[PDB]
This record gives sequence, structure tokens and C-alpha cells, in this order.
Amino acid sequence: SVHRIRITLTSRNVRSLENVCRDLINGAKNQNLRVKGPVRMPTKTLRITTRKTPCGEGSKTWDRFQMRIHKRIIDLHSPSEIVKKITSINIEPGVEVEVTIA
Amino acid sequence: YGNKESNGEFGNELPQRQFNNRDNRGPPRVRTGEKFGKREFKEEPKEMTLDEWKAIQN
Amino acid sequence: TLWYSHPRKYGQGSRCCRACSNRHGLIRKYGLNICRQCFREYANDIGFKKLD
Amino acid sequence: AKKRKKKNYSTPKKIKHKRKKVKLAVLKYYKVDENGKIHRLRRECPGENCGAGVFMAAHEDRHYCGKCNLTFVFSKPEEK
Amino acid sequence: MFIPKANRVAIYEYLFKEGVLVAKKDSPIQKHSELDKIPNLQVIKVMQSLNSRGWVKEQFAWRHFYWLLTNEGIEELRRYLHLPPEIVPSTLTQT
Amino acid sequence: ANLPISKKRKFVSDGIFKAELNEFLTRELAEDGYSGVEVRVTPSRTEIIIMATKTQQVLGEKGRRIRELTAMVQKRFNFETGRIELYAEKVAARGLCAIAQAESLRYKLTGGLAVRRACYGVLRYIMESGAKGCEVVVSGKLRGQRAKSMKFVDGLMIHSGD
Amino acid sequence: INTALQEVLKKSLIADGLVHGIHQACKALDKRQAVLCILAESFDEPNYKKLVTALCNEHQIPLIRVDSHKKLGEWSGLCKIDKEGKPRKVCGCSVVVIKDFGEETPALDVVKDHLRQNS
Repeated sequence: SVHRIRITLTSRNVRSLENVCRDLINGAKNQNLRVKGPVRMPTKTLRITTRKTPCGEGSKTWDRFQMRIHKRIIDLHSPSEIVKKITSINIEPGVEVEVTIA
Repeated sequence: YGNKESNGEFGNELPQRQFNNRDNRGPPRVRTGEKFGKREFKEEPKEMTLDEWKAIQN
Repeated sequence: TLWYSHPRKYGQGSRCCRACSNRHGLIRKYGLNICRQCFREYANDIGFKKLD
Repeated sequence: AKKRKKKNYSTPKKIKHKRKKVKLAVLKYYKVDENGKIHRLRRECPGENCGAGVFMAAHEDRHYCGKCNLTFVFSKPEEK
Repeated sequence: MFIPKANRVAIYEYLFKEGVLVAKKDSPIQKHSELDKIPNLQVIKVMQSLNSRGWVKEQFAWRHFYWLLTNEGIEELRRYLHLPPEIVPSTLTQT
Repeated sequence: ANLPISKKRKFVSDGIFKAELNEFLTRELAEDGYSGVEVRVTPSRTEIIIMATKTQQVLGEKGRRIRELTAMVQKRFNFETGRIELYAEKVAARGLCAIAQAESLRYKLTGGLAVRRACYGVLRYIMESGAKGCEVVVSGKLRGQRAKSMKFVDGLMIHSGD
Repeated sequence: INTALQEVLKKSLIADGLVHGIHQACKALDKRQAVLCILAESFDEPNYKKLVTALCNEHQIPLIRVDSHKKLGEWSGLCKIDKEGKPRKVCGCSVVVIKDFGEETPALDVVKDHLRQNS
């Protein structure tokens, strides 16, 4: 049985994201699922704009807030064990994991 | 109606008079009351006790 | 008991600030619901460690 | 006897109550008969929510046991 | 508060079951998630009723009332429902 | 399941959750010299790491205080039982934290607490922990009506820059 | 000596069970919810005491008594224990009508037997 599976990963921190994606692609490629590897998606800059003042009264300085969420896709073609192993490890710091049947 | 640019205290009620400090409690710029020291020196459960007494029968 | 009624669920009374329940202060925007005054302090740990 | 910047004490007078729960040493209306059979003055609700001696109120042509909060006025007549 | 006795019992059972309740301070929500039997403002005031005959320690942080059921309070809320003493609250265990 | 909330709202919402855990625990676990939360959401269980110097207190005899803490997070956010579990963890080499030292100052202060012992003492302790610089600011009216500020610095302290 | 009766009230107290009052005691009596009625004696307008018997003899028959009241009030469940020998303002009952009384085991069984077949 070959099941075509697409794993989407969404998370924030630059370097940690890279290492989580790297391990999953390498382990996949080593055990020749032949992947179609790292789809690096545009980082969404989420922008909130506020006045530096609680209580408005001083010479209009604005503090604005940004957050970048980085999304990356890896495609695996395998069934039973290989799917569940590769998903459940690389886990730990701040990664949301979604697995889709196809 | 005159109302005027001359001291026009909002209130405020304070335009020039404000470093001449009332309260007579300390007065502004520290001192003295001892200060910031001196350099000089069975057994179960909630939910199943309810189930046990659900034995009403009626 | 009737007469503590009235359909509030629309227009500022009553959507209120999840950290201080101040009504007027509301940043509704990312379903955040934080309040701009609260939001400055709160901003780290919720990313918002604005680079630029 | 206080102060306010804006307003102390408008008073158009008549301070509203509240309420008394009656007194009455009650449930006075029952009859004990001379050897020995007992009859109950005030009919009680057959409506199943009621353990019923709720003892239906005596109003002119209206009787209501208020245990069902106001609901259930039988005088006199049922809905066909 | 001036609360129906059925609802009074409803707070006390559920509170002691979880050992913990949390309520958004918002006078009449009507029915706050969790305690379905009871108006939330009545929950707030009866849990405050519980509080200064403590029994419960309130940690209030976000206008959101975090109420922990302390150990003297397990004995007396156990007494309220009656259910015989060796009653364990939520002191039991899942790692 | 909390179905298809947008992926930008979803992460930021998990960000509401994480930042929420920090504020609630600082006040609650204030006696336990509480430093931080890291929340890792994983399938079927939510893992929240309580970074607290006083982990024994956080545990409480026969895991009493830990369960009380789980339960506070459970009812508030509406986690169905055992879908969230809290674990106590030591903060790396304790003395550095700044937040641990800040809690230390509040307990000392309410006990009363002479100043040059305290200010230079916390400053000394963290510098001793091998910290590059430290600044403790007291802004406050001690016994005399008017607010006074003193900054007590021993350090190479940048203050500025990224 | 009427301590058997006291036991039955504690067993009814948990079952809930133990009423608040007259208006609802008499409610229980009349349509079958009632297995016990514990009236006392000493009260002003015994025009009420007429009425206890005036509810009793029906298809549902509950009658005991019990003298000078305040002790029987403690027996129900109105005490926020200060000292071990139950100080409260000792709130006066004078009827507790027993509804449901889920249990059975000796005390309920001995009292019902004795009332039916009185020595």
C-alpha cells in the first residue's frame, strides 16, 4: 500500500523550523519516498498599530507590533509505520502538525 | 465675553504655584524619616458516592 | 427575573477585554480581544516582539 | 448627611416597602369530624408535579395552586 | 446569594467534584459553561459566600475568579452533601 | 475539534493561550518564584511546562498542588480532563533569572528589610552567578511623602541595541 | 427511646428527604409522598393540631408525635456546628415529613413495624 500523504507544518521561529523540516525531508529521502521536499511559503507579517501612550498625551510616537508565521509543506508516500514514526518524531518545540489523507 | 489667555487654569488650578509644595508632610526632594539606610555604618470518591446513593429505588 | 434584559450582543456594550474587562479599550483584531493598553505589556509572550 | 459635587438627595419622598409573608398560623381550613373521619377544606392539585396537598387558593371564581409558579388555573373548567 | 436551593446544591456538588471552578466576571451571562443549572452571577456570589468562611481561596487574575477548594472546605462541603468521610476530592492521580 | 480557524488566527490564538498562561501563573505561583511557561500543543494532549525554581511547592504532597493547578487551567480554557497536564521543571542554574530574584525581593520587603543589605545584595548575588551586569531600581516613597529614585548598578549593562 | 426515630431523619437528610416545613409537609402527606409525620404537642393555636390528624387518615397514614420541640429540630439538618455538642441557634422544626428515605436497614424497618402494630 502506497498512501499519498501531505504534511503541513505551521510555526514561527526561523532556525527551529528549518531543523524540523530538514530532519523530516532527509529521513524521507534516505528511505527513498522521494519527497518533493520543502515548500517555503511566504511569511505572514501580522501588523497591529497602536499609540505608545496609554493615555494619549505626548507628541505622537507609535509602537507597532509584528508577528511572522512560517509555513512549510513536506509530501511523503508511504503507509503504516513510516507515516506515524516520521510525524511523531520530529516533535517538541512549537510546531503545529497537520496530516492529510489526500 | 473676555475669557482670557492669562494664566487660564483649567482646573489644573495650578499654573506657576506648583513647586511650592503643600501637605507639609515631608517636603519635596526627600528626607528624613530613617531612609534608605546609611553608608556611615473506601477513601473514594466524589462522583461514585453520588452513584452509590443513587440507590433510591423509588 | 425579567427586566435585566436587553440584546447586548452587538455594539460595544458588551464585548470586553479578556485581561482587564475594560470595555472601551478593545483590540478585537485577530479575535485577540486584548485591549491596546493591556496589549503593550502582554505583547511578549504572544510573539509581537516587533523587529522594525 | 454628606456632600456631593453634583447632587445630594433629590427625594420625591415615598420610600418603597417591601413585603411581609403574612403571619397566619394556618393551614386552618381542614375539618376533623366526630369519630373520626377527616375531610379537607380546600381541594388540592391532581397535577403530577405536585405532591398535592398544595391547597388551591380561594379566589372568587378562580382557584390556583401556585407551586406551579402561577400556571394551572382550574376553577370550574378545563380546555376541551 | 438569594439563590434557589436546588441551584445551591448544584454549585456545591460540581465545585467539589472538580475541586476547581473558574467564572468570567460578567453579571448575568445567564448560563456559564460548566454550571448549566444556575445563573453565573449567582455562581459568583455563592462561591464568594464559600470564600471568606474559607473553604476556598480566590486568585482573581483577569476578572476571571480562580477558586481552589482548600482542605477544611472539603470536610464541610462533604458535610453539605453528607456523603461519608473518606471522600477524596481531586487529590487522586493521573500522570 | 476546533475546526478551521485561519492558520494566522490559529497560531496567534495559541499565542493568546501561551501569554495567558504566563500572567495567571505569576500571581498564582508567586511564592514558588515562578519564571515562565512554555506550552507545546501536541495531538490529544496539551503540555505546559511550569518553569518554577521551587518545584517541591508546585508539586505539593502526593501531587496535590500540581493537580489543583491542572484543574485551574482545565476549567478556564475548557480542556476536558487529561487533555492538559502541567509539569514542574527547575529554572537553569536558579540565580540568574531576574524574575526569581524579583520574587525574592517582594518576600524580603514584606518581611522588613533594610535597604543596602537588599539592593546591593540582589545585585551582588546575580553578579556572583556570573551575570555580566545588573541594575535594580527602587522608585518609591520610603517613609517620606515624596517618591525618590535610586538606581544601583554594578555591571556592564547595555540597556540599548538589539 | 425515640432515638430510633432520630436515626431515620439522618438517613432521610442525605436522601433529601428532609423537607423545610408545614405547607410542603402537608403537601407530602395528602398524595402519598409521605411515610412519617412527627408533629409534637406544645403550640399556640392547637387549631393547627386538629389538622395534623385531619391530614393523617387517608390511603396514606403517618402519625408519631414528640413533646417539647427544639431537640427534634437539631435532629433534622439545620446545624453549623461550633462546639462538638452542636451549638447553633437550634432552629425549630416540629414537623419533618419523610419523603423518599432511600435506605431500609434496621431503623426505618423497626419504626414502620412498630407504628403499624403498636404493642
